[PDB]
Amino acid sequence: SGFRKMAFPSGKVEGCMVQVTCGTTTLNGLWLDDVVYCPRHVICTSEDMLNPNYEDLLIRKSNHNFLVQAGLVQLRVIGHSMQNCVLKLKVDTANPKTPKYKFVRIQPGQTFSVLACYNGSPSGVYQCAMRPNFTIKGSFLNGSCGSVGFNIDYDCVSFCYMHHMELPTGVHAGTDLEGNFYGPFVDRQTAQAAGTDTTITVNVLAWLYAAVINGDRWFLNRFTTTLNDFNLVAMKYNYEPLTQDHVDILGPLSAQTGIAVLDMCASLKELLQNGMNGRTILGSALLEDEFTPFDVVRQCSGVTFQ
Amino acid sequence: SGFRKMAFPSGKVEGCMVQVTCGTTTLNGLWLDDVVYCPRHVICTSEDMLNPNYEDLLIRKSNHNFLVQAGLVQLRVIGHSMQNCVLKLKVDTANPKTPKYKFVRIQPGQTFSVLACYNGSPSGVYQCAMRPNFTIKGSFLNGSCGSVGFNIDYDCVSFCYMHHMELPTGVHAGTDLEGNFYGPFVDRQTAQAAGTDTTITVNVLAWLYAAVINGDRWFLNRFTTTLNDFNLVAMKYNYEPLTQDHVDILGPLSAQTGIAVLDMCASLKELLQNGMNGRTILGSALLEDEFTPFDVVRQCSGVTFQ
Ligand SMILES: [Cl-]
Ligand SMILES: [Cl-]
Repeated sequence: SGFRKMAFPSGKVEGCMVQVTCGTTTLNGLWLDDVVYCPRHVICTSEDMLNPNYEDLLIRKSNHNFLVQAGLVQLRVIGHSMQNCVLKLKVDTANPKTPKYKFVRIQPGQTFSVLACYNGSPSGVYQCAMRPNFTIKGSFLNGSCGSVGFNIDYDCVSFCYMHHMELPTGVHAGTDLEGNFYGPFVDRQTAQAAGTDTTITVNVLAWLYAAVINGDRWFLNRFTTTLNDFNLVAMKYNYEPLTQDHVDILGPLSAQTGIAVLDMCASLKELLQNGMNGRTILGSALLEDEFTPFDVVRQCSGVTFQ
Repeated sequence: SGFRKMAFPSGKVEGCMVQVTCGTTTLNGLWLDDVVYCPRHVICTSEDMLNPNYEDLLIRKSNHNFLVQAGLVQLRVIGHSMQNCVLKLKVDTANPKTPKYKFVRIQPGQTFSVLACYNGSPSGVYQCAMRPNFTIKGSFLNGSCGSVGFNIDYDCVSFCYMHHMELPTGVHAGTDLEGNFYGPFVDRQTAQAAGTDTTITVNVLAWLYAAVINGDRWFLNRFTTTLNDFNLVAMKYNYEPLTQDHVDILGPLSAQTGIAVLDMCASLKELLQNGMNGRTILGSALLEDEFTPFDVVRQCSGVTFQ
């Protein structure tokens, strides 16, 4: 019993974290096989970040200007290139702790675990979601750039995020491991504003299912609804529209609990219209939207990883 | 910026997790040096749990009845003993991944990270607190027994919890690594009820400090209070009494932000008396009490671990 915001075990990623220093800037890199991935703004000074020309700044950089430290051992850089907003530093030694891994670009509403690091050393692990506005609400201080987000399927790490920037509003933006930003953000100190942070409706429903599985059921009502009618309420509260694809994904949880997806939509409707009247659901006083339907199934069944 | 419920990196503990099977019961054990620690109810059947006599049930067990599997390799058991509510299984091979470690018994209100495991394999990591009633609000399914809670200071893992039981109310109870239960609970399927779950006042204040550090400041008011007057409000809302020791622990956060501890107590008072009027603090609609003052300092400064 019990349902918790739970990250993947981080050991497999911990073994990939290194420190990258260029000039006077130090951040984290990701060492997989004989390549080290890091944000390209490692080459920038604080003054460069206002209007950097990365191609021009890179011309002044040679292999030996990139200092790569794996804990206590120095790695030899034999090649470097820029791919979108990341640098790939080729080193002469394959990481002996490289796990099976893939690079994946996730969609808004998908969740992942972040290993926060400073100077190439792990600091902590927590769970995040890619928001509909393509930000994440993380915990990142100066020097955390290069920290990565990941998912694990049994024995394989799917890397999906690398941290790059913090918006003036306190939220965070980054790239996939090919160096492409999520959303419209750029690696410059510029007037960059996030759009509407809508709520991930399908994740809230999955979390309501998780609550029923664990004894929290006061919110179940006698009503049902339709997609179109529920979506009229969703729009009013800045909830993502619910699609038939979302309903299908919720099918397994609907099957286990015996509560049709649309009946649970009607319970969500009343929670949005009437509030929670000071009550709680799985220890929260608001509706949680950073659990996917796959997250709920995993935690409610005890799935493990190699 | 940003403040998140963050666990310690789990890699060092992942390397200590093994599977222990006795008869038809399988749970997790902790392999440190040449000893494997696991709950003593591994020797019990579901029928034994009603009224077990552990000394009598253990007489029928020999070294070869305890099957210990480290991932894929079988470990040879050369000795076993019972210490309070844990078994110590002596194996013929020291765990080569043993970190520096200590066994610590924590106090109510202290936090720690849990590595949930099934069949000796890590499933996920999340943060917990020892409640004032000596339970924890975890996420544990059948087979998770033997999962451990821990803290890390730089290079040293302090093991503080091993999971044993789930109360009928859905909360959880366990032992330190010497086999002594936290609180009055016992490893029997018995009418066991948790006492009042009071709120850890000092942790709520630390979390209010964390919020101010990150821009959430709407709750700061023009009032102050005294310990005795605040504690009259704390008692009414089932908050732990605040002591001068707690005030001293908050000193560093009071120094950094410039908000005297008692001024922040007056803000907490108004939040308890008037509620939050539908607002949020660090993304929560209730007052979080599972961050210690040391947790806040750590996350707000970027402390790392070897
Ligand atoms: Cl999640
Ligand atoms: Cl914490």
